[PDB]
Amino acid sequence: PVGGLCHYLSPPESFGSVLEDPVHAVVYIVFMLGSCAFFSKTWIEVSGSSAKDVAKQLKEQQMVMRGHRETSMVHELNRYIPTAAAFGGLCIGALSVLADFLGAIGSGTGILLAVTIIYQYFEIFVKEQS
Amino acid sequence: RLRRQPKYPRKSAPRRNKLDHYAIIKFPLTTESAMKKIEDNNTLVFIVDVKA
Repeated sequence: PVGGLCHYLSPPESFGSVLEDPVHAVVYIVFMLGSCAFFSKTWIEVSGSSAKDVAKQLKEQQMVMRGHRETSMVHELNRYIPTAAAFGGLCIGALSVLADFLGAIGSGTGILLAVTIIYQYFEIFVKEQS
Repeated sequence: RLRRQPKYPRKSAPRRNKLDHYAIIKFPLTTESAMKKIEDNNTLVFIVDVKA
């Protein structure tokens, strides 16, 4: 909705900075950051990448912590896995807000998808070259 | 009985202390029991020098 359309919810768009009522601009980033962490936190619960599932993968591969039992795998994973998804989703959402506000190429959003995937195949590229 | 008044020290310099603070704590123990002590007893588990 950029013209002749309902403007209740809309991403900010302007050269430099646009500010008439912050009750619209600051709310957009709040809903964007919260949703991203909400989406990231729920994805691991369904994609089989939570702390509980990772330990089952490591148990299957016969990998253990140095001085912990098998049951303590989950607890050490829970120290980082659940909070990394919540904070990682928040950070990647914040990068989109920074990308959108700065007005980069690609209108900010979408380049985060591009930079990650090109990095995703980078790990293949480096390991296939000794 | 006189107190000693040496004409020269038998050692040129005092021996440097080698059990300093960095030599006292080698590394922290990171095990399940150590983590229990950290999160429940408010206790840090370290491996230290024997003479300390």
